[PDB]
Amino acid sequence: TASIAQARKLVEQLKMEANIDRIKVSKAAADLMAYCEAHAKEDPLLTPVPASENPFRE
Amino acid sequence: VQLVESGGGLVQPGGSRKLSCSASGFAFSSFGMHWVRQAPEKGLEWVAYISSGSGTIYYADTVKGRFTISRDDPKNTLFLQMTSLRSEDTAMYYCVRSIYYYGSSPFDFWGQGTTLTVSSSSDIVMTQATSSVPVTPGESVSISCRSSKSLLHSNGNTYLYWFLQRPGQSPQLLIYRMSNLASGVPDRFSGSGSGTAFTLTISRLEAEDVGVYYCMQHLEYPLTFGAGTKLEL
Amino acid sequence: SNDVRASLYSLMVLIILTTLVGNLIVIVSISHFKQLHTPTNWLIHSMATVDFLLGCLVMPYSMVRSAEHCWYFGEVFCKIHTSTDIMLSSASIFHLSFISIDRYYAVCDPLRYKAKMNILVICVMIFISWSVPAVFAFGMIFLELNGGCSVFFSKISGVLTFMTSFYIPGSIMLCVYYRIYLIAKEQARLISDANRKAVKTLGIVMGVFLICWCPFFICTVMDPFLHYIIPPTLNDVLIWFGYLNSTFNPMVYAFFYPWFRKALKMML
Amino acid sequence: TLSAEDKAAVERSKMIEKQLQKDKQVYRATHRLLLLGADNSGKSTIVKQMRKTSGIFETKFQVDKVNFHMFDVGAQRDERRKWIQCFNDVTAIIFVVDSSDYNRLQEALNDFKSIWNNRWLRTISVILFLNKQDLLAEKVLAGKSKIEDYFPEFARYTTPEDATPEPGEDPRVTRAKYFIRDEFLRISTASGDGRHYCYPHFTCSVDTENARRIFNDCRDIIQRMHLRQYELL
Amino acid sequence: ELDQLRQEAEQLKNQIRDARKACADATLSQITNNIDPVGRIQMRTRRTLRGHLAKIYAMHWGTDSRLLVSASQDGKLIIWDSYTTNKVHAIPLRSSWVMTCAYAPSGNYVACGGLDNICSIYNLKTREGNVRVSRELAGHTGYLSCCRFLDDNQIVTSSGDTTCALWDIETGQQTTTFTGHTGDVMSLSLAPDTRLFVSGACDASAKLWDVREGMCRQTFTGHESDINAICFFPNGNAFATGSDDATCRLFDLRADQELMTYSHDNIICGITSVSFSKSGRLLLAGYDDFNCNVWDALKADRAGVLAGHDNRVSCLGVTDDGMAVATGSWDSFLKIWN
Ligand SMILES: NC[C@H]1O[C@@H]([C@]23C[C@H]4C[C@H](C[C@H](C4)C2)C3)Cc2c1ccc(O)c2O
Repeated sequence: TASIAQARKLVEQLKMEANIDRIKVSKAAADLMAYCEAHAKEDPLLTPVPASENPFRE
Repeated sequence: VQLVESGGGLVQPGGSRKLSCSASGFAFSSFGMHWVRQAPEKGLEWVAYISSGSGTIYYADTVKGRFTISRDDPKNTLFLQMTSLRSEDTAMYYCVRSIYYYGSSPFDFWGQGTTLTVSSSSDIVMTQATSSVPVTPGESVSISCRSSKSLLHSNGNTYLYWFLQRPGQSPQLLIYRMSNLASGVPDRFSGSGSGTAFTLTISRLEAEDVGVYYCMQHLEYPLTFGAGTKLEL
Repeated sequence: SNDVRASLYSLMVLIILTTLVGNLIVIVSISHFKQLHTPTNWLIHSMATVDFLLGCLVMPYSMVRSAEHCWYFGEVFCKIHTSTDIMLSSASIFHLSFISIDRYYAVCDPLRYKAKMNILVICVMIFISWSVPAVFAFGMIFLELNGGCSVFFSKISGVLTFMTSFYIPGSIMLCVYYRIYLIAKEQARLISDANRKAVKTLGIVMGVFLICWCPFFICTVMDPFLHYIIPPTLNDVLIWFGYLNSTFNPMVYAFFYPWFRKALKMML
Repeated sequence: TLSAEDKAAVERSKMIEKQLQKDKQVYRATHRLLLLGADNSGKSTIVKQMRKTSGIFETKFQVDKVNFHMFDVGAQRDERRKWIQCFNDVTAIIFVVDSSDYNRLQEALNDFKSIWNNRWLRTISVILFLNKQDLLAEKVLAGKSKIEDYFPEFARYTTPEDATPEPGEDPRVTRAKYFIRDEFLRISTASGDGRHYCYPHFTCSVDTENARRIFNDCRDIIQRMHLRQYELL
Repeated sequence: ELDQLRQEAEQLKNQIRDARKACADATLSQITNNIDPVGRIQMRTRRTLRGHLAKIYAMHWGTDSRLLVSASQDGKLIIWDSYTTNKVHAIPLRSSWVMTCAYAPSGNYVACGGLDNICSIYNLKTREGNVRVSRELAGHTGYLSCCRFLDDNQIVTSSGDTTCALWDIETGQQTTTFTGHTGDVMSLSLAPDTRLFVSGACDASAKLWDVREGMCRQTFTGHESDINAICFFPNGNAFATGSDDATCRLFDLRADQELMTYSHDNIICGITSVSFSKSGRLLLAGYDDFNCNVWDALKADRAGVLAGHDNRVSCLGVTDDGMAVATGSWDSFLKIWN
């Protein structure tokens, strides 16, 4: 039966997706903000650098 | 990709002749083409240039109105109408393909070359320090090029070209802008220059490095060549 | 009559200022907005440029002639002033006629419109509108083929000016908009059966032109045909009616249509 | 841009812009027309009439020196929600309906309702083609399948006074044809806003003058669009 | 068997959601109240790129950070020179319904696809001077909705067949198949390490796929409408997605969470193209409502209004060096912004 085969495939997919390592939301939030702040120096869009180094002058 | 030239032969002085270069294997309607010439005992020299759509056309100082360049896109050929052939106008002319978009490699492939025998400032005077040096294979080889003007532009590109034609065959392209290496040439070549003096290095030398090395500027537009350093084994 | 002089000066200042500001708004709107770069919008922009130049050049100094019957400047400048006046007025009329032709091709040959009415044909239209009036005025007042300043109109000159400045960009516009009215009425009736704005739109567009430019031209071509009898005051009123058409033309051709109004609102 | 390399790059860009202007002249003179329908509706025989897993069956036909493009979507799934906004600036959408089935007629009616009321497909008129009128006539005269078996409203239906039949034809066939047309007309007029219009037509596979009908409908559509743009309608 | 299978799958998704809630303790917004917001950024139209006949449906940036290719349904892939505004190439297509384009990381190739059902890869560096069709990859039943290069010899596509395909340019056939999406996938984005990619379908659920093993690694849900845009966070363990519900939101791979939703009351049209800045602090998102908003990725506030397009914004992307962002809209004009 095609329907039972599709149901088995879905069950296997959910089983494979469920049994994986999780982390607390706080740790992910902290490392995302750490990445944002650490690389903010080399982000020309966050702090607009002077046009002396922007190749899109005028 | 074959650039077959037709014509040549003994021409009386002061005569007029049409030198042709037939292009096959590539659609050069987007290519600007150069008529670089080889004097029998001197180095390369550039005389004229026709654009892809012939919108911009420039000539050299020695030949402004005495030469005339034409291209036939349906016929896929170059026509070079030369007039008033003096004793200086003896050269194995080369038709040169050069596409001119960003990241392109102008002067990459060159025509076979047809000999031409006849009977009897703003120009960048850039000179190569040496002209002949025998170097053993394997170890590094240094070739020095110097220019009379700074070749670095405001856009960050410092135009420079190296050819190293093997004896008795058409010049190839080694390095363009001394920072980018052509597809055909092996990666062993490299270049480096501040903007006035430039050097080319070779990691390993073989029988293919025999020949004379050439040096081109492109910032201004006289297309003056270098003297040429001949590498003999 | 100092109060009359002041009132006329105030009215003429109002007219000059409003034509200048309206035409400047139209010019900047097309020359800036990337959505209003259509060829018909190029015709609109060239028309607005013509009326803006008219208001900048000939209206302020034809103002002093009105209510004073005097030309404070010399005849040497008077020749160029008349030349520029005739040039810019005929250019505006030609631009109206060419806009009518464009709309004719738009709603009479709708499929072959974006091809036939391309930017090249519109550029030719603008060049004609700027050149034919230019050569006409220059050859008619500078080469002497014809208040402080008034051109002597002749029997041939008046009819020539009627034919090549008003009647052709007249009759052409009238026939075009009659065809447009017939087609729009047919389409509106068909839609209503399958279930008026067109009559009002075309009425405004044709009526402004035919009430401003027409009486001036009729008077100035009747003047040479019959005796040169007319109050000098009427000619000033009629040329100011022409200037008032130059005033209303940006309103009729750009401020009436909702797309341009919404573009202007988005500008602010 | 002062450098010769940059000048030649700008010239190449200008040549590309000239080619783009040619393409703009070609594309601006061509009217884009979507074609929609269903299985056994008759889209295939129609598109072959004017003349793997491919998605767009492009067709080009010329009527009175005007080029029209048929965009038929094939080998694709249902739920035409996410690719339907690509045809946002098409001149019109020709919707093909098989009027003989009487069982897929409800599905075709629902598809027309979805297309007409699509938020992206506003400002775009629908040209409706009812096909296989010979088969519909044969089925209705044979009496094999009554209309009341699928559509109960046929009993309380009267042929409109402005319904001209073909010169020789049973008037029951005409009544059925005009009822089927009026279903789509009711869907179109339920909420049309007077900005896009439906053009129902009766035609068959062998009817060769379907390009002329498309031409006339597109002429009316563009004429009305310009009249609305000029505030004349 | 169906009756028990559906209930057990529903219980499995319930326990997955319970674990999700258990791992959720403190939200990113309240963590990021302490840090100073970027405030207001004044980004202006540094360049305008003209030449597309019809509206632009896709764009991509090169690793060289200079060239960018834009696709329009008038049959042109225009490869520009961003700083000089010049046109490097104008590739004419064999089917003018392109919605996808992917400039190769090496710059040699450019992809395209759409309603044509075929992903066309074009080579740019050839002995002859022209951009010829390098390959024509066929095998998608549905329209190609996104395509992204891995290297010169591999490409991952997401089509209207509710499926993604890992292709191989040399052989020309599919290498891996990614299935499991109910609705048709409309956009995929690749991780910087190029090992996993996130694809967003119209089933209001994105999926993280592993390229090599070829199975659905991680399903993310939480959207109410069709997901139109996807971008992957520069860190390598998060990604933003944008749907038709005028709300974009950030998900984390390791956390398996729906982080803050960058939603605002005045905006009602959905997101069409989304991208991050180099540092990930900024999140640009084009909208169907003529706007390309910029959100602080950690504050969920509209950090600046970046209008300037006269039609629907359908394209976006931040240059690999972060210098500028290119926005392609339906006005047939690209716009480079800094
Ligand atoms: N109001 C524009 C209008 O100036 C008139 C003028 C020409 C002279 C100066 C001044 C008063 C008199 C004499 C009438 C204006 C002539 C003319 C105009 C417009 C189009 C024409 O084809 C034309 O001959």
